[PDB]
Amino acid sequence: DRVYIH
Amino acid sequence: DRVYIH
Amino acid sequence: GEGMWVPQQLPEIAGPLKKAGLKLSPQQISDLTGDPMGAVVALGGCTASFVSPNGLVVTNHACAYGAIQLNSTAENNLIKNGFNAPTTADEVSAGPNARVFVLDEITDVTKDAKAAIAAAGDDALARTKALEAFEKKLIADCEAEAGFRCRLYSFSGGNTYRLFKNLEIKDVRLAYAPPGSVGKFGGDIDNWMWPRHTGAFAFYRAYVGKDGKPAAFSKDNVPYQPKHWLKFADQPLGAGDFVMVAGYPGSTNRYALAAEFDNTAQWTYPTIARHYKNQIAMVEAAGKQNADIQVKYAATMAGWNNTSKNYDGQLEGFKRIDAAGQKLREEAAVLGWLKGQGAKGQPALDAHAKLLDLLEQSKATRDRDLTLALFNNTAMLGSATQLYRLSIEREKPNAERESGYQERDLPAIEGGLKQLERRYVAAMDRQLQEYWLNEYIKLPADQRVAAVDAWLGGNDAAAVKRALDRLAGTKLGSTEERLKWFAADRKAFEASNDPAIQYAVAVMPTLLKLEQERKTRAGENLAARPVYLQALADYKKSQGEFVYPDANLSLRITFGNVMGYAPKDGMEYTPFTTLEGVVAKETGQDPFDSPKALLDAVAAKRYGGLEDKRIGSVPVNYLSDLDITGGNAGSPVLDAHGKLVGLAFDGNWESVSSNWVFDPKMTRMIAVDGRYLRWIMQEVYPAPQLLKEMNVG
Amino acid sequence: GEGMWVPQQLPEIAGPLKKAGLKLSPQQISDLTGDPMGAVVALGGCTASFVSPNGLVVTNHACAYGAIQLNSTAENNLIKNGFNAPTTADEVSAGPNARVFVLDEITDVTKDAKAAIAAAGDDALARTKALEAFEKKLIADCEAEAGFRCRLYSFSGGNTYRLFKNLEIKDVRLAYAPPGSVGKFGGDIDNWMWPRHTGAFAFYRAYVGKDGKPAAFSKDNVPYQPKHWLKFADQPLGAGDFVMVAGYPGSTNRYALAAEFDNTAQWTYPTIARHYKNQIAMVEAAGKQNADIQVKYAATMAGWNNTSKNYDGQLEGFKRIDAAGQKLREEAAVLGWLKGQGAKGQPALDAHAKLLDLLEQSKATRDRDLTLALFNNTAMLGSATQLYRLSIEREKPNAERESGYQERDLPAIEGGLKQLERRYVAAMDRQLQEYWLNEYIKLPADQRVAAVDAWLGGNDAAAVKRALDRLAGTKLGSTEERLKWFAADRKAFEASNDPAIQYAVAVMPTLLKLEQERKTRAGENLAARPVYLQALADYKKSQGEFVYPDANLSLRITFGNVMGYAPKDGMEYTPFTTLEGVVAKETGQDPFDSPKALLDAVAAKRYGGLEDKRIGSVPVNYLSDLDITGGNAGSPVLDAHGKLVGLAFDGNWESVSSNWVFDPKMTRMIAVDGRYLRWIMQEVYPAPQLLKEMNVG
Ligand SMILES: [Zn+2]
Ligand SMILES: [Zn+2]
Ligand SMILES: [Zn+2]
Ligand SMILES: [Zn+2]
Repeated sequence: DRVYIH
Repeated sequence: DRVYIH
Repeated sequence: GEGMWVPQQLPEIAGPLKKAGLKLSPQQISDLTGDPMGAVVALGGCTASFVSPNGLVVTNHACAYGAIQLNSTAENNLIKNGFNAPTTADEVSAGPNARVFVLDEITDVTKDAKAAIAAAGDDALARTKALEAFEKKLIADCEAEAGFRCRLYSFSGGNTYRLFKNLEIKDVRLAYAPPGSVGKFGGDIDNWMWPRHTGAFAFYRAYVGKDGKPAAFSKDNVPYQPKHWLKFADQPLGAGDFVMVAGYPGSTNRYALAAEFDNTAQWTYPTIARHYKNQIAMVEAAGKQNADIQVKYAATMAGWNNTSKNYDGQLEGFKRIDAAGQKLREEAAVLGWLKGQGAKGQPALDAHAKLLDLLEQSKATRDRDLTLALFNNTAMLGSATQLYRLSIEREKPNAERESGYQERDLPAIEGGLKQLERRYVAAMDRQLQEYWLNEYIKLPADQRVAAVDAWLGGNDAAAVKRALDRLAGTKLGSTEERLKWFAADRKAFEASNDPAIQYAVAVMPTLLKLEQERKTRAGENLAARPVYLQALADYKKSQGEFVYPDANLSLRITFGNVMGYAPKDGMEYTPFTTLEGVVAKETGQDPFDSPKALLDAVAAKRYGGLEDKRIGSVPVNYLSDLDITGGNAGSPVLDAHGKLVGLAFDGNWESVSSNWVFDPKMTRMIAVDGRYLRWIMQEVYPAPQLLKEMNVG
Repeated sequence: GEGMWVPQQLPEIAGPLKKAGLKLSPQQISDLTGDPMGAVVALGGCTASFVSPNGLVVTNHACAYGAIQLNSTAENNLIKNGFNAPTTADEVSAGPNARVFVLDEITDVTKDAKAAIAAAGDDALARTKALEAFEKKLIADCEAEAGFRCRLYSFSGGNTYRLFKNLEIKDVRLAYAPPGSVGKFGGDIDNWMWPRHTGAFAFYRAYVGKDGKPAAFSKDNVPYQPKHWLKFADQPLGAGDFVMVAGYPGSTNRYALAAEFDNTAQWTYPTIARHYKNQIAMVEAAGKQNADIQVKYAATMAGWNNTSKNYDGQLEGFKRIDAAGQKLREEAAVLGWLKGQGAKGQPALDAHAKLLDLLEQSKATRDRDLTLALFNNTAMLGSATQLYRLSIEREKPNAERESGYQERDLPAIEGGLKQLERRYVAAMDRQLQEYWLNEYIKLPADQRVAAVDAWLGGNDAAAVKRALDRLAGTKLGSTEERLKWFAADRKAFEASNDPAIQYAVAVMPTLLKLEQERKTRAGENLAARPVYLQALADYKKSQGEFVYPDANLSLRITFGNVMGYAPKDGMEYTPFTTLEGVVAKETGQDPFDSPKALLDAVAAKRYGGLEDKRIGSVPVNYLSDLDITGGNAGSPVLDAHGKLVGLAFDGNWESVSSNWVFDPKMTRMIAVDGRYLRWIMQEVYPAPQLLKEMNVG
């Protein structure tokens, strides 16, 4: 899922 | 492989 | 699309053929000894075709595997290395039992066969005997011209009978096989699967005597000069293009009672697959320590693997489409329909009830029958039972001898005893006897055979060990002992101290009784099957469905177009594979270990003038919606002008269950493109002499 | 195709946009506060968009997951059941830290940023502090207008700086979430994969005060009235059709040293993936026995899962395209080109060497730095350390307080402490502390930290247990105690007997020194990074490649067309999935357990006026060649006329490695079709009131 990682 | 069985 | 059409059905499929793209006239295709249909030959279990005026014949690698294996040893393994005869005098014998059957004539004899059946009255055994006598007599008349073998075929449950007459070529020689890493690329992992990247081809040459007549092998024999042979396509085959196949599909079960389906799905397929897997595992372990066992057992192992995987595929396919549910539901619908015609639908309901009772009778002894059959199929027991039975039959006049034991059968029996040399190792066979005895003693009391219980003297590991030790004494392990007994008489068998032979004499009466039981049961089927199957066909027609008979090893035509299939939402399989796909699967380990010349040719894009522009490479295998089954391996795929575009060799995973319930969306043939044959024979394992001979060098 | 183009690059892409099929003018798109671009909002880490004049905002389910989880309990589990507010007054708060940022203005500040940096002189630490001081003053000036938040972005290694100003909406409420079995159909099994069948959407509503100015949650707030909102397409999206996305991609590293890539591939990704999987397994096991742990840790588990699968995907992709090899060869080519410009190339060569030495410096302590940071990020230690740091920072004048700890950050800090209430169970957090202590003890001597060694007082399981037992006496487990500490002064921290606080006080001087070291390295980076990166861009340009900055959380545009991809020879993925594909994956068990209304509607072919005749069904997800990354989840997908046809939500497996090396052939966006949103909200989890408000009911 293309949510922001950190 | 479409050889005859038996 | 659907259908394994007999050639007498060409008027019905003439419109559909033209619509699909055929550009030849149907009259041209109707000429079964003409161009190109006359180029198509039967191998007995596979199909092939002539591709030169000097008797060159192309088929699949898996169809020639047996011949290749016979000519292989651990130190010179043609399976692994390939084979190439620079000249015809370099060609090696494919084995004494290898054949090429060239169609000569077909005849309807339906009316005569049903009379002869009717004349035996309300006696089931007597009915089988009468059909047998009629067949033997008919074949004897037809085979009076020397060089021909005839066969009687029953279509649609006995509604039609036809006699085929074939020129029987009996000196077949291997001319070319590609290395096994090409001919069987992907091995058992890719078998029954797409995407496929397999060079599934090989060539034989047919020979006759100097006088033109067939003859067994002889350096005096010359190449046969077929009247017709195929030509390779000059137009490139693409997605959507018309293709057709003519060949010898063996068996389908699309007309079948639901209970016949259920027995096959819940018992036959899983039981056989299990047993084949156990034997594979044994022979696999032994062959890892013993190259002689590995090469000698290779063809047997290819069969076990192919059949077991096919069966796993059929079972998974049944779950996927709810086959049990479909068979149940269409049975209700047919029986509903028959009752709804009251008076006129009563014969079929009676038949259905009879056929159903016959099934249950087979079912009672299924375990006994299969276990005994496969036990007696191990090499020394098979030989001894076969040879003893022959001595028994030779005492009778030839017309009364059981089929398979008549004079016309002697060449094949003798040939098999010689071929067994290249396929038998005592230490391996002992393990197979062990396996089967262990399975026999697992059987319950009611599934036992008295004669075998006695010969064995107990039901424990000690009796088995003793049985094996006794059988190890046989001298049938050499080709010369086997051929000695091929000639001997019954009395000599009855006097013998060879323990394989003593086994056979001990059990033979039981086997003869089982055989009568089976012929009696078949005589009853013969009353009832034709009636009910005629009704399934009437029902099908009334529902506007395609009507053609189940496969029975006779010549059929199937047709359609090059196309992929969608196994899952969100994806599609494309119609072609390409060279680059072969190399992407490379691991350097069997079965994904292509020859270096292949890996190099692909890297350097050496496409040899065979590239198809629309896919940007040389195509390897392709999919189409033709309807083939076991026996069609090796059939030529022809384009709209009758030119060779490939060889049929497999089915995709989801297709195999169509043997029982045809699924159009997931039923495809896998063929090897004629351009990949050519490409291999230019750039990988060269055979410029064969290319020249086929006008493509 | 490739590129995360900044808005100022519109003239350069106007031609390409028109060619790919855009029918609006490029001027219409270049108005970032007009129609339709002014409808697109940032959520912090995701994108979203207004879709009604009454403040309705659509984004992905995974973007709203935190909000849904904050409103769920073991007994009333909205993640499982969905949420639907029949009227705007039934909407629940998304939590105090939820935000909608509405773009107001962008200003280039490159020249001033760079002047401030140069005025610092030769000292690296002072250089970082100059930039921080510059940013803080710029932001304070910008945020003087109440209701706005501003952000300074650095592009292309520090070659350009832009200031964004956004209206900051602070009262965000959950309006609709479909059930989890739709919103996250396929869970972690389908995550990062195609074929995909996921209804990845949810709705918020933005609220402001009665004066129209942003305010925190309050029952007197009313819906925001956006200047622009999107409309649903009235034309069916099909294969080949033009699409574009606007959103806020967070991070890419396509401009990177080979050695940076190497460290990430060989250490950073595998290390983090391993730690995340270890923690997933503990929490999974604990949640199977305790439904409160299960719901309270669901959002945390969702990120650990997503991130660790993404990292696995990258490592596999690197191996697929030989990324190490590409990075090495490219770098050698750039260093070659620089050497060949003599004098003129020297400064980029020197900068390269300085960047490489800085990477080695950070490498020397990586195990320590990571382990300490993740240890300190468990709930009670993270709270203690954050709050104790805030107490230190509050003794300074605001303009000198560390960013994250100024007055403008207080709302977020406070909110975080309240949200934690719904994300913390002591018995679970204790297992997480234990995991991190165990990892800490495996560090070698030279990567240990005196203060933690001392506090631990031992190096074995018994010491670990005694620290855990000590920490368990903390009172930070309640929201009221955390808020008490939020307001308290430094001396009160330093006096406490709360053992979590005591840990924070003991380790704080060490965290502050590690921080100074990081700011120092960062100041040397400020000097070297712009010079090398400008050289990489100049070289890319001379090779004719696309030049655009790596992602950095600011607004970008990407555009292309609906298309599938080919993952291997013999197969293709099609551009769409369908309703029937959703049902085909049903198992009745999580994550493949669709609502029974979905299964019923599909079986009954209730398509709701939304079928695309060309695929025979209602489309579910689709593939396209747009260039997106983390942060773009939730972004609206627009057609040729600027109408909504979907939301961006994922990438296919092979795409994730494009974060480092772009591969055009297998980089695709996965989006959820606008028609599937509408379908679910008609036939499965109805929200007629929302469909009406968006003029599609
Ligand atoms: Zn033509
Ligand atoms: Zn002898
Ligand atoms: Zn207190
Ligand atoms: Zn238009």
